[PDB]
Amino acid sequence: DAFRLIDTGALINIQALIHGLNRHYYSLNIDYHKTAKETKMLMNLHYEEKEESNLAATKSMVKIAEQYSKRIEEEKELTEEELKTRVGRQDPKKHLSETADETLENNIVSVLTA
Amino acid sequence: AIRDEIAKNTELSYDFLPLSNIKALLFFNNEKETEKFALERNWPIVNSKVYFNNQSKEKADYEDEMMHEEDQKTNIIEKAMDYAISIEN
Repeated sequence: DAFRLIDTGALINIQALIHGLNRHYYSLNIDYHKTAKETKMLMNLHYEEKEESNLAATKSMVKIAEQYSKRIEEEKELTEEELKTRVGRQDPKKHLSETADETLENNIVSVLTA
Repeated sequence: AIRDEIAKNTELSYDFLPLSNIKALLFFNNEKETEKFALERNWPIVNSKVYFNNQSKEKADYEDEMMHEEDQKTNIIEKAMDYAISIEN
């Protein structure tokens, strides 16, 4: 925040000054600006991509076991989940997708390399 | 029309066949009768024997870009499934 506690009148606040005894937090209204310029240089955060990307994280297969096992584990969680169908969340048809859907993509991106 | 089938059948059945047997199969009398066909068929032939070194047409242009595109299809399929992810709207 920024305080400067008093006004001219106001956006013109007015009374307590002439009535004296102005005290408060009294913020000002902040903003700021930069540019699209540094924005790039900022978003430059994250040779490069080719070196940085595909190919740089094509490492998967190292984990295929997990990548399996991760996917493997999904299975169990669900027979469980579905079962409760027989209330509120944990619901029989919820984490199912969010679970078997997280290992679906991450497992397709690797195909790009091969 | 009969034998062309048999020709393929021999083709299928036989990589190699005696130019006799094929003729015998063709019911031909001259094998040059046969020989024409087989070579019309463009069959590898040495002495006395019709051969099939390639019994089939493999490769030959079209039927491509799909059904054996490795990632491409897969990527298309990705792209597709990604559209199953994208058209998901």
